[PDB]
Amino acid sequence: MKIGVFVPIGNNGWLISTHAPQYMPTFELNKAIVQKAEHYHFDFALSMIKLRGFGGKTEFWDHNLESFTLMAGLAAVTSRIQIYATAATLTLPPAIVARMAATIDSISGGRFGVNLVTGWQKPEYEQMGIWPGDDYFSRRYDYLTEYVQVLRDLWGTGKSDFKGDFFTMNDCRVSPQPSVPMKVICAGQSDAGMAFSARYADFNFCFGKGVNTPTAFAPTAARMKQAAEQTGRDVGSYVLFMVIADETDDAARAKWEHYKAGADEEALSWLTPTSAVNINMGTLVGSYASVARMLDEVASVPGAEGVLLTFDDFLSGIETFGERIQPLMQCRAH
Ligand SMILES: Cc1cc2nc3c(=O)[nH]c(=O)nc-3n(C[C@H](O)[C@H](O)[C@H](O)COP(=O)(O)O)c2cc1C
Ligand SMILES: O=c1[nH]ccc(=S)[nH]1
Repeated sequence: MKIGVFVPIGNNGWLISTHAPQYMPTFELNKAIVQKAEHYHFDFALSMIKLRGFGGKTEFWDHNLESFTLMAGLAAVTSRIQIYATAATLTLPPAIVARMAATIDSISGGRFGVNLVTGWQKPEYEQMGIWPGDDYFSRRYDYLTEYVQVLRDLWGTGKSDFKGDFFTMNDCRVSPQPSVPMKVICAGQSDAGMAFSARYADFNFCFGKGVNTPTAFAPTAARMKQAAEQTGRDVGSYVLFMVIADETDDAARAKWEHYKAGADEEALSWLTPTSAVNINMGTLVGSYASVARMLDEVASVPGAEGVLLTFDDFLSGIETFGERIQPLMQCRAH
């Protein structure tokens, strides 16, 4: 099974809590995180893009770096880990994404890929006057279909004459083309989203589910595998979990409870047994060996090819993962 790190490009990472570690996302922190992940043979690092926050006491995701320039800087200080940036497709023309991807292909020596998202959060786009309207919910995947067709032409041949409802290319040129076949990843959960991924993505990100119910997402991965049969392409699922690990199960549970006890309800109001403290994320809470075991269970779910991990504390969570959890995982014996 592959393991990636979801890098905190947003302040406080994925915990919405006065008792959680408090930190701004800086280049240097993301650098320390990704270089530590790489030291422990993490397979990839991904940042999201988040153009508007949720406020409250912790000003949750009010402070966010931009994904392509962050990952270009991280590519320059790494040498093995795969690097993925997220394009919010409403905000960047496809030929710019195509040339940015070529550029980070160059920085990284072929280690770069792109996570394509339609955008769902209307205010992220409305705030800058670029929301298409409420037709967009229904048409997101049509737009994204034309978008990726333009990227495919440009990465494949260096040119595109594509013409659709949303784009008009007139002998559009992008060169250099990527040194390696450019990976596209998607995080579709809907039927349309999974059918998008089945056609154009290398893999699909889905949400892990429950607290300490590691195989609860299985039906989502089942649907994604069914979507992939429709195109004959091999598009596995990567599953997002938060790991809250410690020396014993009791100690990890005490941390989790402590985090939930500091919940920042004001920030939580703007947004809207799993907790909203981490956006109801799939959470694995346990001793190092309990977490290793639960992650081994994820690896056995049909369709599951990797996990994307957040931590309560990235610097020491990556360290304990690599020192205490990973060496116990069957799916990492390679
Ligand atoms: C791992 C992961 C990363 C995501 N990153 C982003 C992001 O950077 N920006 C964003 O607007 N949405 C992001 N999303 C939300 C999805 O792109 C998506 O809209 C949502 O999962 C619902 O699926 P649908 O688009 O099929 O309705 C992410 C989802 C997952 C699972
Ligand atoms: O659930 C989520 N995790 C990270 C980013 C976004 S937008 N949503």
